[PDB]
Amino acid sequence: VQLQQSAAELARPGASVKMSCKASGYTFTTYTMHWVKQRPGQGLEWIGYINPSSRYTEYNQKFKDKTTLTADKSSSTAYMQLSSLTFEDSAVYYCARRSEADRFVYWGQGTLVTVSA
Amino acid sequence: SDRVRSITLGNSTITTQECANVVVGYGVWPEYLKDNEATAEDQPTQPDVATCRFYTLESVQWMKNSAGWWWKLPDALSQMGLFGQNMQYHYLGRTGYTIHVQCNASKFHQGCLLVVCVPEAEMGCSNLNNTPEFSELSGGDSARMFTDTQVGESNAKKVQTAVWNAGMGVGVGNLTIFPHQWINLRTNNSATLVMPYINSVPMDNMFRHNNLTLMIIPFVPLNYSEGSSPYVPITVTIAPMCAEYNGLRLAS
Amino acid sequence: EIQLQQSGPELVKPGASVKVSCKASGYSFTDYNIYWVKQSHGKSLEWIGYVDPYNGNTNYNQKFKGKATLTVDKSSSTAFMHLNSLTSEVSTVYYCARGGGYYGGGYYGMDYWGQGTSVTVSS
Amino acid sequence: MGAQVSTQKTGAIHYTNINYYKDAASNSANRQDFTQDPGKFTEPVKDIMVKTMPALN
Amino acid sequence: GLPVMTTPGSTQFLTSDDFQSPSAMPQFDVTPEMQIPGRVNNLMEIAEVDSVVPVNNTEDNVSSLKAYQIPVQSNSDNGKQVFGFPLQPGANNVLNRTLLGEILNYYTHWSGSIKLTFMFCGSAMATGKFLLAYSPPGAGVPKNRKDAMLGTHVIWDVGLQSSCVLCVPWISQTHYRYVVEDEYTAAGYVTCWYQTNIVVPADVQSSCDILCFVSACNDFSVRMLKDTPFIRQDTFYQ
Amino acid sequence: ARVADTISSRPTNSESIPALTAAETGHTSQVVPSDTMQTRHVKNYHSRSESSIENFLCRSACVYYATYTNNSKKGFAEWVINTRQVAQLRRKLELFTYLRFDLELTFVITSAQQPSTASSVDAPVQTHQIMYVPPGGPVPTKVKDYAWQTSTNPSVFWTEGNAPPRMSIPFISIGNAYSCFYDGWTQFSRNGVYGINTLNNMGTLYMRHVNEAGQGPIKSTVRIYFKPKHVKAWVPRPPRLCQYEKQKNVNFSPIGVTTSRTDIITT
Amino acid sequence: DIQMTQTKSSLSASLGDRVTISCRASQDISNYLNWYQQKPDGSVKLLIYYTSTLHSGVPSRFSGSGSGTDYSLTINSLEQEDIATYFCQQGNTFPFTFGGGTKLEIRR
Amino acid sequence: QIVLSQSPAILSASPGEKVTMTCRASSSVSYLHWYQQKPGSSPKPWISATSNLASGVPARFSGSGSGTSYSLTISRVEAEDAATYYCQQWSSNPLSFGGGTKLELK
Ligand SMILES: CCCCCCCCCCCCCCCC(=O)O
Repeated sequence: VQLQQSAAELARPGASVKMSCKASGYTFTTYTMHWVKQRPGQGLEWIGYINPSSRYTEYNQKFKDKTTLTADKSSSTAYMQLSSLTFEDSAVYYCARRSEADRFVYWGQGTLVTVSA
Repeated sequence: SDRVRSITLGNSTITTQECANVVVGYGVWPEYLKDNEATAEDQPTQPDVATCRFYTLESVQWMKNSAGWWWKLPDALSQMGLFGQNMQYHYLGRTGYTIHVQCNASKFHQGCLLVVCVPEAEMGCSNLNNTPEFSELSGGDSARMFTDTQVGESNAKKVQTAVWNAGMGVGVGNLTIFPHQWINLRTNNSATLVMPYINSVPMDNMFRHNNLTLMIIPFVPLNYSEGSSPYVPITVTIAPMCAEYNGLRLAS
Repeated sequence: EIQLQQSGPELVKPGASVKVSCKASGYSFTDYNIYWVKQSHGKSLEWIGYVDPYNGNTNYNQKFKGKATLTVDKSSSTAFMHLNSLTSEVSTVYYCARGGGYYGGGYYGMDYWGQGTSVTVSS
Repeated sequence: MGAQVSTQKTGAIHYTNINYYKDAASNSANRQDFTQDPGKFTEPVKDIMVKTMPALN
Repeated sequence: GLPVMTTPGSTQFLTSDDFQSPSAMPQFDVTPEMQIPGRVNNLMEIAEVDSVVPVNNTEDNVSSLKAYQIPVQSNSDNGKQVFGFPLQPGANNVLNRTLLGEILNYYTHWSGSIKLTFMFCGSAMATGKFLLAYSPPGAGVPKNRKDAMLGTHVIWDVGLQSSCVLCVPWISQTHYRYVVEDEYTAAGYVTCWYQTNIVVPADVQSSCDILCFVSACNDFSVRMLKDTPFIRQDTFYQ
Repeated sequence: ARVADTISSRPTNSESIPALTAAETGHTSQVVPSDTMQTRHVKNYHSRSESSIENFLCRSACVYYATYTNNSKKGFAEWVINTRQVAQLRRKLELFTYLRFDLELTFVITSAQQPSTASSVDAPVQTHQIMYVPPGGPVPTKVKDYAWQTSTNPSVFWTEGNAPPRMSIPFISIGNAYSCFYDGWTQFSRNGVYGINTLNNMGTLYMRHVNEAGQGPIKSTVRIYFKPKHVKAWVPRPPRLCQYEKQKNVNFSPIGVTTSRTDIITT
Repeated sequence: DIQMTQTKSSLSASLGDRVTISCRASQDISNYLNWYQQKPDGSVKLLIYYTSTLHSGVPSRFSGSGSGTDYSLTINSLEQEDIATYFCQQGNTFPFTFGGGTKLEIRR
Repeated sequence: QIVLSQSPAILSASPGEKVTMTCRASSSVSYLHWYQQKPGSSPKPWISATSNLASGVPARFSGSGSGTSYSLTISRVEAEDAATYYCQQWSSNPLSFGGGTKLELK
């Protein structure tokens, strides 16, 4: 009934990185899958979502030119690719499943991304 | 022949030479309101030839990448002749309809349309918090069109026009439970639907309640080879049947 | 992809004629009309006319009824436009667009445009 | 003055009912009103078409 | 003081009992009835109406109108298969969400015959012949036209009448079958094959489409009402 | 409600074509399997008794539950009555456009003990009150309000440990049937709200502890159950595919028509 | 965007006391507020999914209030399992905006 | 013939505020579209049939209007939408363009 994410990842500035969030306990193609960013000195921040049935994605305006959301029905995971990484893009990224209209009931455990050299 | 009709209403006539039967409602024919079922006490007006006649709407083009169209039709005839003028001066009104959708092509074209008339079609909004505005739900005598993609949630007041959910959050193949016909270009040429008055009250205000919705959805897309005619239009004519009005006031 | 490739820039004399072309590719050519508009150097856009490539039927604006002639060529997917009796007001740029049906199919507008061809009269 | 509503649901005996309240919204559910009219959804068609005949003549 | 004796089952709330209860608003005058068209008396006349089935579930056609379109072409090899699915009307994801399969998911048992109508939505100058088969279980799914002609089949000749009905019969050991997928109450397979080719003239597209419809016969019946597995909730809708 | 039984069929060679029809007419085929193959005579004893509109709908379903706490001023619950906050009864009632039924209310009230600090808390049985306020009546703003006199508002008192309380409500409506869908507005200017919320004016339901708060707090929960009786239904309607999002409207996020398989020939 | 602001960012009280966290919106969000709790190991869970409606499995110490623009969250008896970070979230306008954190600690 | 009168001709706005850009017609119009032309290139097909954003248009832009009055709206004016916006009608009358409301940052 839980959501399971990947491990901590480290990339060079200018490179790319790909997370995952494997869903279990429910039917994966029924609910959208949202992604939230938390920089350690600030609060939570919404990025976007993907409809797993129709592969339709919608993004925030700040995160549109960098992030790329995708999914697959077979293994029932949801990926997220960050591109052109800077030092600002070092945070903890969660996956959440949204129920009803504005409520995230189930969250992931979060992956830590650090951008250094 | 079983493939010819002729429908006469007022000073207008519709002739067809390839057709299926006509579908009448839920089995019942449009009639007037009886004394057992009435509630309003003043006398209704019944013009019955100035309003009960065939009004033809705007034509739309069936393109190859088309998804569908819809009309509401107490609202589509709100500017049509003396039917639209009786709607303005009166507070109540009730009516049944007959709808004749017509689309012809040759023996070398292919395609299939579902012509369904649904009652009380609440459409859904793209933003999950609001309801759509009036101009997104209906235009007068002009079609509002479905899409083969999904409208984003950044659109505040817009109808969710993903065609496979029919705008109502439902299965589009299950829309054959309402009175419907098909226009198969292989066999058919037109579709005719006779609808009675369906509501939960004996009369209603015709400007803040659309109690019907006509949907035309291409289940099999239009296709032809190079050389054939690329322009195929779809035309809808609607005639009111047994219309009456109560509550005469100023013009609004 | 859908792309409307237009001709190149060219200079004419006052009173002379010019022939601009608009080659379209990536789609079935005779399914959509081809619209011709103009744009001056500091003014707004103005409509000239269109041509239906399936039967060669043209429909003109009243201001350009004698000075524009639209033809089509289905064998190479090219739509031409011949201009006649050019004056000093033809220091403009001409665009070609694509839309299907006049207003039966006006839901999409003219959704694929050309590059623009700049003509002028000079010495 | 209790009604012999007799026929019970059996496979292929009677039971007794008395109404105690003065309103008809107080009674039990109907549960035994078996009526069917499927032809208004499956044959909503003006000209009656016979099954063995061709539909388009 | 009449001597009584209370039995087990007293002061319990069973959610499917039939008792009388006192009215909260006495002598309330209800609104008189009206004649509204389209009165439904039984759920088995909703399930007897045709609805289009999505045979083309192919991982990007389900969020499209291409789920309902069965592709048919002018071939060059004989006896090719068109489609095929098991006859599980409430457990197989082809017939699961139709107007008949949505009613079966409120019940546990089902029994009766099933209609399958096929409409040829091609050009008017196209011909063709098909074989619409149904194989009872015990062997596998048929893999040839020769294996599938040995069961219940009909041969469809396309023409002026654009539709053909394959009526699968009730062949079962028990009187009822389970709506959920059970191996003891398996029902068989429905397949389609080319009998002859689709022959078209010049300047006609060689690729056509077929729509399929499903309904129930006049001996269909359901039993043991339950809750559907399709709707779900986490918090209150507000 | 016995179903029809099959008749014995013979080999045919004729010009009659029961299998060939035209689906473009909007009419479903009335064929039986004795027209397309050779059958035997069976006699069916099966019934369509459990699929009636009365048997499908007349079961109790939970529609809400509200909480309220003893040791608090303004500790009392309220609920504006509707049938659109739960997933299961909403989908059953929305297979039809218009409905007309009587109701049968049932309440299930429980309690729990809250962390006080006194030694030897010992409380008697609790008495509860559930008052119904029709639209326009005066509402309570606290627990010891004057509005709980119930001179004309119907209420019910109930002590813990007994059978659950139960009333019966007639067809209360302004119109001739309950409407599950409404394609229209409140105002004539076609501004403001839109949908089924324009017709929902059923009232409010209030809940409180009648007892005083003695020595430890008590948190009570009341569950509400609806049961339609004497049901009439008109204009059937396709069942809901997408999940519900809100209460007042039919908003949804789109979803595929079924789940997918790997082929068209795969079984 | 609707900016949610929690002006505290740190709060301290003893065990067994009543704490109050307040979140303020930019414009009217019309009772569409949610409260989340982030434990010190990183896990987030939903507490109150409206102005005042508790999610299932949440202890009854938690309580929500507010209307219009200003809202509140109350823990009427602070325990050791309630030392965490609390965020507010509006569900009225695209996109979803979360408030800043508010961390709890012990008074002495 | 239907003429389309746009207003204002010059709209100046600080980056990060909400602007409105209206158009009026002589009579009713079947379809109304919006285009954006930056100086030096061809006009791009933007918002079409008064609501539908084209592929690649940011979510800050919306369109509305019905009957005679139509309008285009930007919620937060970014620095890169400084262009001129034309408005075209597709009715039973031949064809018209608006007049080009120009936008320059303040
Ligand atoms: C013990 C006193 C309590 C009395 C409370 C009366 C409750 C009235 C309920 C109204 C029925 C609403 C029916 C739902 C309408 C629909 O189907 O949309």
